[PDB]
Amino acid sequence: MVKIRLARFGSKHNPHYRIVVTDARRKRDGKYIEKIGYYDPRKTTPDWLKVDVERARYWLSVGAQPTDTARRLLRQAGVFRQE
Amino acid sequence: PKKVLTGVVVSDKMQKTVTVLVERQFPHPLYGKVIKRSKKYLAHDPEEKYKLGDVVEIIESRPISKRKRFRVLRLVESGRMDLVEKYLIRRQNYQSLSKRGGKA
Amino acid sequence: GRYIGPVCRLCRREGVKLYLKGERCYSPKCAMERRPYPPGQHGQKRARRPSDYAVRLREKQKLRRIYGISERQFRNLFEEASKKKGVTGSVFLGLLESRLDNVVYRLGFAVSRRQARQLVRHGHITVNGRRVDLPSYRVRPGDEIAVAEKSRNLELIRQNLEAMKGRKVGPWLSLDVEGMKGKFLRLPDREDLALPVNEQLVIEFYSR
Amino acid sequence: RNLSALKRHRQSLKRRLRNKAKKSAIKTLSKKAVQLAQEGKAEEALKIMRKAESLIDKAAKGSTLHKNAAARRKSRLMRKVRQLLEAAGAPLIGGGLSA
RNA sequence: GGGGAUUGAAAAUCCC
RNA sequence: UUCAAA
RNA sequence: UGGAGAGUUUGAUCCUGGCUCAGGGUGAACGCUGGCGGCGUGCCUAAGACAUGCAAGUCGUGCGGGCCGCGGGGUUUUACUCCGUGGUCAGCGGCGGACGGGUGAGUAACGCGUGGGUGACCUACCCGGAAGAGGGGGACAACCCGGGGAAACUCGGGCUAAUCCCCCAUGUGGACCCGCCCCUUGGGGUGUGUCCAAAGGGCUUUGCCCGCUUCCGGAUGGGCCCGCGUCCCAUCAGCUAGUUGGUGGGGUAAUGGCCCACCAAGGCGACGACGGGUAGCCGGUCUGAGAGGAUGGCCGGCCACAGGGGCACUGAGACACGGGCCCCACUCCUACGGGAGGCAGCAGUUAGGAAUCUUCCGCAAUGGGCGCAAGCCUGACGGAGCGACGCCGCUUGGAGGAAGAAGCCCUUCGGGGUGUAAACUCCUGAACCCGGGACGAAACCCCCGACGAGGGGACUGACGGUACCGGGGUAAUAGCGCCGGCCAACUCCGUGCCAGCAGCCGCGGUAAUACGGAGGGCGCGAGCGUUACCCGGAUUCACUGGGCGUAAAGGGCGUGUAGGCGGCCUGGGGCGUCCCAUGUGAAAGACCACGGCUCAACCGUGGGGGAGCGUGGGAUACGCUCAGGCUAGACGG
Ligand SMILES: [K+]
Ligand SMILES: [K+]
Ligand SMILES: [K+]
Ligand SMILES: [K+]
Ligand SMILES: [K+]
Ligand SMILES: [K+]
Ligand SMILES: [K+]
Ligand SMILES: [K+]
Ligand SMILES: [K+]
Ligand SMILES: [Mg+2]
Ligand SMILES: [Mg+2]
Ligand SMILES: [Mg+2]
Ligand SMILES: [Mg+2]
Ligand SMILES: [Mg+2]
Ligand SMILES: [Mg+2]
Ligand SMILES: [Mg+2]
Ligand SMILES: [Mg+2]
Ligand SMILES: [Mg+2]
Ligand SMILES: [Mg+2]
Ligand SMILES: [Mg+2]
Ligand SMILES: [Mg+2]
Ligand SMILES: [Mg+2]
Ligand SMILES: [Mg+2]
Ligand SMILES: [Mg+2]
Ligand SMILES: [Mg+2]
Ligand SMILES: [Mg+2]
Ligand SMILES: [Mg+2]
Ligand SMILES: [Mg+2]
Ligand SMILES: [Mg+2]
Ligand SMILES: [Mg+2]
Ligand SMILES: [Mg+2]
Ligand SMILES: [Mg+2]
Ligand SMILES: [Mg+2]
Ligand SMILES: [Mg+2]
Ligand SMILES: [Mg+2]
Ligand SMILES: [Mg+2]
Ligand SMILES: [Mg+2]
Ligand SMILES: [Mg+2]
Ligand SMILES: [Mg+2]
Ligand SMILES: [Mg+2]
Ligand SMILES: [Mg+2]
Ligand SMILES: [Mg+2]
Ligand SMILES: [Mg+2]
Ligand SMILES: [Mg+2]
Ligand SMILES: [Mg+2]
Ligand SMILES: [Mg+2]
Ligand SMILES: [Mg+2]
Ligand SMILES: [Mg+2]
Ligand SMILES: [Mg+2]
Ligand SMILES: [Mg+2]
Ligand SMILES: [Mg+2]
Ligand SMILES: [Mg+2]
Ligand SMILES: [Mg+2]
Ligand SMILES: [Mg+2]
Ligand SMILES: [Mg+2]
Ligand SMILES: [Mg+2]
Ligand SMILES: [Mg+2]
Ligand SMILES: [Mg+2]
Ligand SMILES: [Mg+2]
Ligand SMILES: [Mg+2]
Ligand SMILES: [Mg+2]
Ligand SMILES: [Mg+2]
Ligand SMILES: [Mg+2]
Ligand SMILES: [Mg+2]
Ligand SMILES: [Mg+2]
Ligand SMILES: [Mg+2]
Ligand SMILES: [Mg+2]
Ligand SMILES: [Mg+2]
Ligand SMILES: [Mg+2]
Ligand SMILES: [Mg+2]
Ligand SMILES: [Mg+2]
Ligand SMILES: [Mg+2]
Ligand SMILES: [Mg+2]
Ligand SMILES: [Mg+2]
Ligand SMILES: [Mg+2]
Ligand SMILES: [Mg+2]
Ligand SMILES: [Mg+2]
Ligand SMILES: [Mg+2]
Ligand SMILES: [Mg+2]
Ligand SMILES: [Mg+2]
Ligand SMILES: [Mg+2]
Ligand SMILES: [Mg+2]
Ligand SMILES: [Mg+2]
Ligand SMILES: [Mg+2]
Ligand SMILES: [Mg+2]
Ligand SMILES: [Mg+2]
Ligand SMILES: [Mg+2]
Ligand SMILES: [Mg+2]
Ligand SMILES: [Mg+2]
Ligand SMILES: [Mg+2]
Ligand SMILES: [Mg+2]
Ligand SMILES: [Mg+2]
Ligand SMILES: [Mg+2]
Ligand SMILES: [Mg+2]
Ligand SMILES: [Mg+2]
Ligand SMILES: [Mg+2]
Ligand SMILES: [Mg+2]
Ligand SMILES: [Mg+2]
Ligand SMILES: [Mg+2]
Ligand SMILES: [Mg+2]
Ligand SMILES: [Mg+2]
Ligand SMILES: [Mg+2]
Ligand SMILES: [Mg+2]
Ligand SMILES: [Mg+2]
Ligand SMILES: [Mg+2]
Ligand SMILES: [Mg+2]
Ligand SMILES: [Mg+2]
Ligand SMILES: [Mg+2]
Ligand SMILES: [Mg+2]
Ligand SMILES: [Mg+2]
Ligand SMILES: [Mg+2]
Ligand SMILES: [Zn+2]
Repeated sequence: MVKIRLARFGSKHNPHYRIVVTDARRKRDGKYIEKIGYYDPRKTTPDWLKVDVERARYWLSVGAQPTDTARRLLRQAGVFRQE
Repeated sequence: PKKVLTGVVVSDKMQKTVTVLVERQFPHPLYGKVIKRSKKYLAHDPEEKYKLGDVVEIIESRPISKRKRFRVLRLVESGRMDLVEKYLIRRQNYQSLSKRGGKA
Repeated sequence: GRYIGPVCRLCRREGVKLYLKGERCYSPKCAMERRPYPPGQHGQKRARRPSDYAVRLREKQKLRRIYGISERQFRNLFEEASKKKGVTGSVFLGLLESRLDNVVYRLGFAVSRRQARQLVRHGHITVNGRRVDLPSYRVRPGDEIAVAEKSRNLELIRQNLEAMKGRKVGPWLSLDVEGMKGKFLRLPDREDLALPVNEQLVIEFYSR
Repeated sequence: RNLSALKRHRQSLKRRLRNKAKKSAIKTLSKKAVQLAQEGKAEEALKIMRKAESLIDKAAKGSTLHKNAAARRKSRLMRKVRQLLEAAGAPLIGGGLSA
């Protein structure tokens, strides 16, 4: 099925992921369907996590199944926060 | 959209099928000059309606056979063998260039 | 490794006195002082009208040798200069003048550039507080270049920073001789500097 | 050596035989029905057609025929039988066809 | 095979 | 005869 | 922000013209040399052959059982036998082995690129919605008992469970045949008739979880078709019989000569068919002022292939690299009857070659398969290792220091060079030592809450004791190529048309700045040169941007086919052309701007940038086309 997971960008010892929508079967860093955010593990910048929540909510609405880590990051950006 | 082409019928020798010569025009990618270029499509005419010399429109269609992927949409201008003539002649010149030749 | 060898000889090959020693180059001894002819066994012989090329080569070799930078690095700066907006000539100079090692020297923390360089390699220098031992580090406008707290007591530091009292300094720079701080106010204008170099020929040398 | 995914092969063989057999039946009865109608025997011709219809659909329950393959067969069958019965037939059993 | 004569040096030519 | 000599 | 030219034909000149050099590039290789780090990158040849290990499995929350162990029962006791539980083994069943990883041999083609069509189609797992799951029956393997083989493995007999197979129901609903409205290629609705459903498991057991079935959608991934684009040779003209088309079938998810049976004679080609040669295509890369030219390694997309040929079966999906069958070649068993195998996966061997790395570490991260979960698998991948192969950063010292040691070189023998260079003085402190010591990792899970939102809690680091930080602290690698002109740099000696140099022009036959050495100098510097190859200079194939009287070049002349090109005025159309919107134009790259590693290389974020093509409007001067006129071209009298 289609997923929401991290694609690896950046460099050696300098990872920078991309929250992307893609077919489960595609190579990790292959062609994704849509970029819906980014994530910097080492938080070397105050802006190390961004997420187009409106868009994230969209793909979830249609089936996108998020990685456990992908889900973690989405939560931080209050994607499931239903307050 | 289903591509629509206009051309001339230069062959009515098949059952429910007509050959349609379609001219195209465009600037040469390097030399500019507008140049012509043609191609023949085998269009579907199930009612054996259109004849030699008609200017019909051709429309992109569900394959009818090998070669046939277009259906005759309608008649634009009936009769006019001048175009057909041109084609026939050009084809006859072929009878020339080879090991012998044909009269000019 | 940036050259490293007989230096008051380059002054002699460029027929112009370059300050690659600071003092000594002020006291009758930069060699240019009575012995201004090229180094070598033919130094005193009459020269021949140099080729438009020669002229352009020696000009670049002058400017380049002034900052003791490598051809590799010198070229990379010039290419960067070209690309950037505005007159390449000045812009180029602006960049050369932004090298931390050069700025250290400009602020007087060191007598020459080769010394200023070493002061950097050995952590005796600070940019906005953080240590920085990269002599090619590009100082931006607003940066504060000071001496490492732990180095402020060094013998050589006092001597140079002392001689800096009363001494004026670059209109694009500002020195607070007190805490041994300095501030890179802005990129120098071509008008600001006065190097014995016609940068115009340098551009031409690379245009070939 | 040894890759226990030989199991997939020994399983395919069973599935193969299972499919093969279901289809053989379908064909045999289809031909049977087309034949009976081709001879004008209306009542039993449908009676047989009706089984064939059923065998085809059930064949599609699983992964034997499946898809629109079933549709095609039922269609081409009800197609021939209704036509061949145009020899006076008159749908007696009126089973399959909805006259 | 030089070593001479000749040559600007050779090829050639004449010498040992 | 070869190469080179203003 | 975008354009440099030079040497060389002559005694000299101008021109024509070729050759050559200065500049960028590279998966490089070779020579001399070689200190540190980061990031990249590394079989370009035999798609030759491959030892060994690893590279796809998971599920006991689908089912039954074998073996080894322990415990508790039914008996007065034993035998026999019942239940529970641990380890393990493979079966049956399911999902995944069609992804991920490799390589291009093949392919000049709907293969790829770009834009479209499908009323001619499919899509497992995932998401939303509607409705369901009532009854019966059955088999095969495990296992047991025989038989055949050296082996690989096989044949027979008997027993048995399921989410295995089948029958009967219910039919939300769907499929098929006819009808009929509606719509328009096979789209949608409707009526009669016929046909078609299911699975059970878990439990913190009357309720929730994981599943099952039939439909309609979504989302994702696709198939097939079409327009245009895509190398060299015409010293390759003609090619074609399933060939081109038709009717009816077959076949497929689906169109189609895809295949078949009949019937027509047709299809293609100078706008290059057919044949031959070469080649995976693209985003992009290098070069260039641009237009172009060249290229397609790494990364991303598509395609093709899996020792060489064929084929299918299974399945949502394959005609399947680590699945199956047959033929061929090869290797290896072999009791010669018959078997086993396929690194273009990681690493490694061998061969070929000028040449290309470790049989490493880890699943900690990201991603993937199966599982409710715990978890298990993952040579994908994250890392480390080797190679100056490339880029970027660093160091081999800094300041003082003689009118200037020695030595070597030169000399007009007075002196001049190397040279502030050294020595020496004084500073700093790569290396190295000691201490501290990361980020990358917070989820899954557990508890509260309601397995939700939301809160709390806990376990995890290969890299690595590495980076970085703080102390202590030593003066501590320099080469390589040039110096006749182009082209920055000159003197002595030695050699003599020798020995040799040489990119081109040319040097050397006793005074050689050109050979070899030395002193000196120029250039660059952990690198410098050489070879090869691409673009440039080269307006040297000229679109931008060339020529043909004598330099290479007007066909020996005519007639004329195709084609190219076409006077003046008006009108219709609006194809070219032009304008406006709009869709498409993946990501990366490139460009600009900020950022993160102390800088940079490298990397992240954001921002324009349009050409091409589709759609929708609009314009009509020019070209085009259709109408009608005109005599100044042409033709006629
Ligand atoms: K669906
Ligand atoms: K047909
Ligand atoms: K290209
Ligand atoms: K929670
Ligand atoms: K001599
Ligand atoms: K010499
Ligand atoms: K060239
Ligand atoms: K001639
Ligand atoms: K008009
Ligand atoms: Mg006809
Ligand atoms: Mg047909
Ligand atoms: Mg500029
Ligand atoms: Mg298996
Ligand atoms: Mg299995
Ligand atoms: Mg039969
Ligand atoms: Mg003479
Ligand atoms: Mg003679
Ligand atoms: Mg000679
Ligand atoms: Mg010459
Ligand atoms: Mg020339
Ligand atoms: Mg001549
Ligand atoms: Mg001459
Ligand atoms: Mg003359
Ligand atoms: Mg070595
Ligand atoms: Mg490395
Ligand atoms: Mg290869
Ligand atoms: Mg493993
Ligand atoms: Mg016991
Ligand atoms: Mg057991
Ligand atoms: Mg098991
Ligand atoms: Mg793949
Ligand atoms: Mg490729
Ligand atoms: Mg070919
Ligand atoms: Mg295509
Ligand atoms: Mg295609
Ligand atoms: Mg094409
Ligand atoms: Mg296409
Ligand atoms: Mg396409
Ligand atoms: Mg397309
Ligand atoms: Mg049942
Ligand atoms: Mg049952
Ligand atoms: Mg049963
Ligand atoms: Mg049996
Ligand atoms: Mg039984
Ligand atoms: Mg079942
Ligand atoms: Mg109903
Ligand atoms: Mg209709
Ligand atoms: Mg039923
Ligand atoms: Mg043909
Ligand atoms: Mg058909
Ligand atoms: Mg069909
Ligand atoms: Mg065919
Ligand atoms: Mg053909
Ligand atoms: Mg054509
Ligand atoms: Mg042929
Ligand atoms: Mg061809
Ligand atoms: Mg090839
Ligand atoms: Mg290939
Ligand atoms: Mg050009
Ligand atoms: Mg190309
Ligand atoms: Mg690629
Ligand atoms: Mg093959
Ligand atoms: Mg294949
Ligand atoms: Mg094969
Ligand atoms: Mg092989
Ligand atoms: Mg094979
Ligand atoms: Mg499946
Ligand atoms: Mg199947
Ligand atoms: Mg395949
Ligand atoms: Mg296969
Ligand atoms: Mg395949
Ligand atoms: Mg595989
Ligand atoms: Mg393999
Ligand atoms: Mg070898
Ligand atoms: Mg490696
Ligand atoms: Mg892992
Ligand atoms: Mg994981
Ligand atoms: Mg549990
Ligand atoms: Mg394993
Ligand atoms: Mg890796
Ligand atoms: Mg190498
Ligand atoms: Mg010194
Ligand atoms: Mg000390
Ligand atoms: Mg951590
Ligand atoms: Mg875990
Ligand atoms: Mg609770
Ligand atoms: Mg320390
Ligand atoms: Mg320290
Ligand atoms: Mg000390
Ligand atoms: Mg010179
Ligand atoms: Mg001499
Ligand atoms: Mg020379
Ligand atoms: Mg370096
Ligand atoms: Mg140039
Ligand atoms: Mg050119
Ligand atoms: Mg040429
Ligand atoms: Mg031209
Ligand atoms: Mg010319
Ligand atoms: Mg002549
Ligand atoms: Mg001539
Ligand atoms: Mg003539
Ligand atoms: Mg005109
Ligand atoms: Mg015309
Ligand atoms: Mg008009
Ligand atoms: Mg138009
Ligand atoms: Mg556009
Ligand atoms: Mg893009
Ligand atoms: Mg920065
Ligand atoms: Mg960007
Ligand atoms: Mg108009
Ligand atoms: Mg025009
Ligand atoms: Zn000096």
